[PDB]
Amino acid sequence: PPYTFRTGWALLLLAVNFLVAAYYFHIIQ
Amino acid sequence: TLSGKTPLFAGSTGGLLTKAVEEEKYAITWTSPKAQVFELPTGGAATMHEGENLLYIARKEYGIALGGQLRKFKITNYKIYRILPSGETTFIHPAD
Amino acid sequence: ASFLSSIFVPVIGWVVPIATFSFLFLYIERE
Amino acid sequence: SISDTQVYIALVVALIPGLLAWRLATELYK
Amino acid sequence: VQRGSKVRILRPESYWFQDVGTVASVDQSGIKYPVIVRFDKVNYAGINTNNFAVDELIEVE
Amino acid sequence: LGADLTPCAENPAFQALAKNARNTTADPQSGQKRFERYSQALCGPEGYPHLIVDGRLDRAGDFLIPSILFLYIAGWIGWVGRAYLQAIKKDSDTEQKEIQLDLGIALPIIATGFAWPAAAVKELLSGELTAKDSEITVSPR
Amino acid sequence: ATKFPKFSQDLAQDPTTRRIWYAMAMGNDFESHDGMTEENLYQKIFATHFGHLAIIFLWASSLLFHVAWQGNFEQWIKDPLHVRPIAHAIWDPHFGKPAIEAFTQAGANGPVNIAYSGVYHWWYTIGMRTNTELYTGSVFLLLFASLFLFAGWLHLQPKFRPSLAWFKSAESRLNHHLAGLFGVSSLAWAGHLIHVAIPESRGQHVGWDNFLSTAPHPAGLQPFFTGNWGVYAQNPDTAGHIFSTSQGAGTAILTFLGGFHPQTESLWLTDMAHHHLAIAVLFIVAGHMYRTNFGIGHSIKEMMNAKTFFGKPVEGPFNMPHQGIYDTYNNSLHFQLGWHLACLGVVTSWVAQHMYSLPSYAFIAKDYTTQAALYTHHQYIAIFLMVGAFAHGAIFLVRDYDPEQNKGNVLERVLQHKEAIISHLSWVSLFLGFHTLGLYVHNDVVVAFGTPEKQILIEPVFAQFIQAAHGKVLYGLDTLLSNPDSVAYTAYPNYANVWLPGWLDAINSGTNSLFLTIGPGDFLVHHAIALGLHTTTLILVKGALDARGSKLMPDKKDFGYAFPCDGPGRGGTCDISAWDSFYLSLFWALNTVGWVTFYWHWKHLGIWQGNVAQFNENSTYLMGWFRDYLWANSAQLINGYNPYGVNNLSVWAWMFLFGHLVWATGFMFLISWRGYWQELIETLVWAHERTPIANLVRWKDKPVALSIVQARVVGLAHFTVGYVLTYAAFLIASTAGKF
Amino acid sequence: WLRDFLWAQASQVINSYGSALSAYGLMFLGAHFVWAFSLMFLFSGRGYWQELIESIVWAHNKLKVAPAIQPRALSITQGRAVGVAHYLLGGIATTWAFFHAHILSVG
Amino acid sequence: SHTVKIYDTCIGCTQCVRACPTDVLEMVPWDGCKAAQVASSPRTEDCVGCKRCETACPTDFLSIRVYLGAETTRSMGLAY
Ligand code: CLA
Ligand code: CLA
Ligand code: CLA
Ligand code: CLA
Ligand code: CLA
Ligand SMILES: CC1=C(C/C=C(\C)CCC[C@H](C)CCC[C@H](C)CCCC(C)C)C(=O)c2ccccc2C1=O
Ligand SMILES: CC1=C(C/C=C(\C)CCC[C@H](C)CCC[C@H](C)CCCC(C)C)C(=O)c2ccccc2C1=O
Ligand code: SF4
Ligand code: SF4
Repeated sequence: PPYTFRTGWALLLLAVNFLVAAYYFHIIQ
Repeated sequence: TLSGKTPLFAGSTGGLLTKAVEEEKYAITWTSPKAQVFELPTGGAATMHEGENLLYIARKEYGIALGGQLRKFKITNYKIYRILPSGETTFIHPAD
Repeated sequence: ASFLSSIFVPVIGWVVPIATFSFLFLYIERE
Repeated sequence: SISDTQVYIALVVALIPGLLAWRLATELYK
Repeated sequence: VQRGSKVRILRPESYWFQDVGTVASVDQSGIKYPVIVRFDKVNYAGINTNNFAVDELIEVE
Repeated sequence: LGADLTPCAENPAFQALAKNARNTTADPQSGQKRFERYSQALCGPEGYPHLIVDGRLDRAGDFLIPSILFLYIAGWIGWVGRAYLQAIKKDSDTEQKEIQLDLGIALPIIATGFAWPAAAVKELLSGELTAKDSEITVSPR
Repeated sequence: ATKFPKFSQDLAQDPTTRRIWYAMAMGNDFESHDGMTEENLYQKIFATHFGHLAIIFLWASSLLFHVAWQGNFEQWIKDPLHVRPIAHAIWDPHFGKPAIEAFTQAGANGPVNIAYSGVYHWWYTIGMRTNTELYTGSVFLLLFASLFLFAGWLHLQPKFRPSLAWFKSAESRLNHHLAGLFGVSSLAWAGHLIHVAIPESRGQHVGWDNFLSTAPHPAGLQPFFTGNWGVYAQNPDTAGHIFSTSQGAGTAILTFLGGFHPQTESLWLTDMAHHHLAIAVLFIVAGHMYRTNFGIGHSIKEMMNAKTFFGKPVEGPFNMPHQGIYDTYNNSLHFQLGWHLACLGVVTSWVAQHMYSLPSYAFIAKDYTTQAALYTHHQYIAIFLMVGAFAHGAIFLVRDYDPEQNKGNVLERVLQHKEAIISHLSWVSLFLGFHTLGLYVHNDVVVAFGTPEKQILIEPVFAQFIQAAHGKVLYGLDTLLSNPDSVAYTAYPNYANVWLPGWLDAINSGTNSLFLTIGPGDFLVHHAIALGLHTTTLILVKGALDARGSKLMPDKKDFGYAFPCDGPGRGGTCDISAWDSFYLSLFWALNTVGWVTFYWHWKHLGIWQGNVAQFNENSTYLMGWFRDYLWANSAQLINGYNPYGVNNLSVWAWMFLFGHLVWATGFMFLISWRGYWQELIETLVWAHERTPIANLVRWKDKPVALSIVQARVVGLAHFTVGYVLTYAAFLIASTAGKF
Repeated sequence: WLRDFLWAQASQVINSYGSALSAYGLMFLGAHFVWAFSLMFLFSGRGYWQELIESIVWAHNKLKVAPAIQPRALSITQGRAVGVAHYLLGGIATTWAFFHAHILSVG
Repeated sequence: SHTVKIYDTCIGCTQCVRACPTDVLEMVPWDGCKAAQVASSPRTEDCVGCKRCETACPTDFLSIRVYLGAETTRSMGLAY
């Protein structure tokens, strides 16, 4: 099956990985 | 009793120890076809007699390690006893 | 009262192991 | 430092756990 | 099964657990594990044959 | 910038190391041509180029360019070695061909696999890349 | 046929000297004693825990008494920055007269040992000023340790002996220990700081006589009950506060400046007072959560066995099966002991990480050797607590674990995919080691060939950011509390960053260990640390998961935890047991903490001497570690005694050689194994029964060689003791010889 | 023996970077490595390393890179033999690189 | 002494009886296997823990197993 509960939290954590890099790349300030 | 001949060697420092007085002592008898040179598990070479032999050994491990060495002499008659210091001789090898 | 070092250190250096080892040796070798 | 008298009070008070440690270590068995 | 049938092993303590064997001979009455399976890879002892029960195997051919 | 990173072409410490260049190869100006290329890096307070593994496209030559060049090669070392072990499993000996290389089978495997990113996705999407967990030996739990 | 050991009839019927050695290493193992039942187990461990608790108070009382009677605490108050503390005094008869003159130091009459454990800084901070308070607190701990020695005796008597259900009442420990042991004690220490330690910090004596008369605040508990709590944060100790004097003093008792005191370079005592007060409220509220006999609160066994999230059926909490884990934690004692050592092992290193950067003791940032020893001490303590976490976790899987009670849950699903855990742990250990060792050897060859610019130097740009996302201007990243236009800098809806003007003063000064400046030399060592953590974990997890059997040897649970091998068969099985994977890991765990404390020590030898350029150039290649740290610093140490004389470092010069000898002795038990030595002792048994006068005497226990599992203990014991004593003699004297 | 021989005479072997004795500086450190590497074979046993390969053969069985010649750990006698050959190599080569760089400088 | 457990999977190979050097093992008749005999260990007070008997057994996994127990004088292998 398409693992909804697994990929739901992995994409949440990876969105935290991309948010902190936006501070480091000065995209968000 | 046991009533066997003692093989020809000049004595070893292996031999028997204080356990042979205190806890137990084993003894292996075999009837040899002829006189020839074999090895002692105590260490060194010896010379068996013709007819019934006897070797007072320290442990049961020695007599079955020796009996495998006697098997290549066409000697499959070896019988180990367990000689307790109270004089109690127990036939242990073989089971029958 | 720094003289108590002269009376506690040799007791713990000498008398304490002699009293302990001679008790334990006679206790482990006790049928 | 502390006085010479106060060291002996500390030694006599230290016999109270020294007695109780001998009672606990022998109530826990031999 | 029969002499030449690929089977699988479900005995957990065995070395070839969940591996493909080849039945070499099946006995008739005794032992309780009457199936000789000639494996293709060797265990740590170096051998590649063993005895297995009738219900122990999974036929894959 | 960067940080604690002035460019190497602006550092007096890097230009002091420029005046005492040691020649790498027997090329007599190999000590000098080394430092005209290191002038674009970022040398700190010591005069040594500090690399940037960030992903910045002005510092892509440090780690972004050699990572693509490595992963094409080292995956191809392991892709060829995977396709050869698939081939010799379906043979009569299967252990002679491991120590004593079947060179007539090995050389078609070596020359083929340079398009392994075009290959290794096709085994993935078809599921032939992996094996079933009901077909691999496992330890008693 | 003796009656020793009492706890085993199988050991007491051993004619050899194996009887003696296995009594020692099975004595405190209460679970393998003869006839030990379940409720008798807990009742004996609980009273034993009063025995170890009372050793701690008797230990801490000798720290107070040997300082009050033999140290120079009252002479250390006058000038803590140059007066060198004293631990205890030497009475050694074997001394020569130049070795009494060398240890007569720190202004003393006889030979004294300079204290490098920093307990003068902790006692001076918390208010103690004269030698009588040290003696009074010493005598109090004699009575307070005897109050636990009596308590352990009392709770072994038959109607005072607790039942089995009292021990397995886990929801009632969590309410009492969180609210009372954690929360009230944090509340009580906040009461000690505000009533005593903060007024002692202002030249104002508050003792047992006048603490009921004097108030900590001239407002005096009226702003507490009325809700005007901002009165407690009035005029603080200013930036000209000379410590323990009235100059620049304040009236505030709960303040929130953040950062450091300007003279002592420690945390403000008013900051610690609002800290342990706020910790106390968060824990008393946390201790009113679980269900006890009052019919209210959460129930952990119902939280595990829950299967329904607001009507939606799930597998458990986080849709993960946690059923049976309550009957797995609570029924087993090795699951608890293996767990809480991991909890205590995390915080022990976490203590050490936050005490060099955030000093909390007066004048401890300038007494260098006391600070270099406290980091390395609690790091090695954190090492054993983490190795024993996996060790006692793996005794659980052999002995206590039941797969039927634990069927289908999350701890069962780890044992299914355990070959995927060990494989990806084996990957990262090899992926780091092949490329971290590769870059040191690359930098070694490149510097050796006279062209050091060809080094592969990587700035740690992902930890450059965090130090600039905490407020360091020195790199110029300009984000997140270093960007003064940030939402995080201003706290946009409420603007309540009270801590932040005092935090940014501390982090932007180059005169402390707060967020040290990092460079390319620090890149390689943190990836060398990550090599050591993933590899030590590899050995411990694989020994935990394969503890119940595998392909080479199934049913390893039938042989217990520590057994030598299974013979030379199947290729041999040397070091196969789950104990043997404890054993291999403590070489790595001592190694990794070497790396984290060689790197700690040499970065601070540049800060303390003003030479930061020596570390940043030379810590990229492994000769600069070997030359500029190991070779160059051991010149003060090794000249502790030479044919010209001695000095005060001659113990540490002697202990350094002593450590090299205990370390090397432990190789003999590990390279050479047993069967060489049993064939050697059988020649000494011969030549004692033949010697004519000396065979009047004879052994009672037959001499046999040390067993296989035993001289891996004894081999690791000489290895670990020599590893500790060698570095601890190098850490002290290379720092206490240079200052 | 530690101060005036091992410490004092090694000041020519570790200070030899950027000069012609650089290889003896690299063989001094490089032989300290191989000596320390040998202890992995001497201290540990065979039966640990066979268990570890079983978890690496699994990840090699999963992606179908299973070798036909099965991996085994080194035998008990060989693990001792590897551990003494790497021991004697790194211990002598330490001294080889220490005697040369000291005596090619003061001679 | 030690403990010698013999499971029901062996085939009567007589390789374990011909390898135990203190002669602990012996064959008894047993109608199960093809060779119609199973190994038996009636003299386990003589066993020295050698594990020669586990090395010589063919069957996977081993039908014979030696559990190392309390070590008396006969199982330590002491001539003194
Ligand atoms: C465990 C704690 C501890 C330790 C390691 C030390 C260590 C030392 N003390 Mg000290 N001492 C302590 C507590 C301690 N003290 C306490 C609480 C008191 C107050 C009674 C004293 C009173 C004292 C005096 C008066 C003198 C010393 C001296 C000494 C030194 C020599 C050893 C000796 O003679 O012991 C002396 C021991 C005693 C007087 C009684 C011991 C008291 C403690 C409570 C017993 C602890 C036993 C321990 C817990 C048992 C566990 C053993 C362990 C291996 C499992 C040495 C520096 C001598 C010294 O300084 O020489 C230069 C000296 O003259 N000590
Ligand atoms: C056919 C080649 C091949 C392939 C595709 C793989 C693939 C894999 N190995 Mg493996 N391995 C191999 C050979 C191979 N291995 C050999 C020969 C050894 C013995 C040295 C190992 C030892 C090994 C260990 C110890 C580990 C892996 C791991 C892994 C996995 C992650 C990749 C990695 O860490 O590389 C690891 C690579 C090495 C350790 C060195 C590579 C070996 C040589 C240099 C390459 C082989 C090339 C081959 C001989 C060419 C033959 C060509 C043919 C036409 C003749 C992956 C499943 C890891 C794992 O389980 O992760 C999940 C892991 O921990 N392997
Ligand atoms: C409010 C009541 C209360 C209190 C105060 C305690 C207190 C305690 N119980 Mg307890 N208990 C209670 C109720 C209570 N219990 C109830 C109701 C039950 C039955 C359900 C139990 C059942 C029970 C058992 C079965 C056991 C205990 C044990 C203990 C002791 C824990 C070990 C210890 O001293 O750690 C002290 C820990 C702290 C003071 C907190 C440390 C916090 C972290 C680790 C460090 C933080 C410090 C910080 C960093 C600063 C330090 C720096 C400074 C030192 C310089 C401790 C004395 C154990 C014991 O040893 O028995 C004697 C034990 O075996 N209890
Ligand atoms: C508070 C923590 C704690 C507790 C309660 C226990 C409790 C226990 N552990 Mg555990 N353990 C711990 C921490 C703890 N451990 C840590 C931190 C580690 C990692 C190092 C381990 C590793 C470990 C292993 C590997 C094993 C245990 C075992 C045991 C059990 C029996 C202990 C025994 O036989 O003692 C006997 C005590 C000794 C043999 C002491 C000898 C070692 C001493 C300390 C050497 C000291 C050297 C010397 C004095 C230095 C002198 C210096 C001088 C020369 C200058 C018992 C349940 C054993 C077991 O079977 O569990 C059921 C077992 O196999 N534990
Ligand atoms: C320039 C010098 C240099 C050298 C000498 C090495 C040498 C080595 N590297 Mg390394 N590496 C380098 C630069 C270098 N690296 C750089 C610049 C990068 C960044 C891209 C990496 C990234 C890298 C990875 C990610 C891995 C290695 C591994 C290895 C070892 C085996 C490589 C191989 O081909 O095995 C033969 C190949 C196989 C047996 C199978 C192929 C496995 C390859 C390496 C992975 C590719 C698969 C896939 C496309 C990517 C996986 C995901 C990944 C992004 C995480 C070997 C010691 C491997 C290792 O440590 O294994 C233990 C490994 O996994 N290296
Ligand atoms: C030396 C050695 C022996 C022989 C050593 C023996 C039998 C003991 C030697 C020490 C004697 C008994 C004196 C002990 C004195 C200690 C220095 C301190 C003892 C005090 C504690 C026990 C409290 C082995 O039997 C052995 C077996 C397996 C692997 C390695 C070895 C091994 O290395
Ligand atoms: C590492 C180690 C192993 C495992 C080590 C092994 C299996 C040796 C593997 C090392 C070599 C380098 C692997 C070579 C594999 C291929 C033949 C080479 C592939 C690359 C080619 C181009 C050569 C043991 O089995 C062992 C046993 C007993 C005591 C200590 C140890 C021990 O330390
Ligand atoms: S235990 Fe082994 S040797 Fe004995 S009969 Fe069975 S298979 Fe043969
Ligand atoms: S213990 Fe093992 S090797 Fe020794 S006699 Fe018994 S079966 Fe044979």
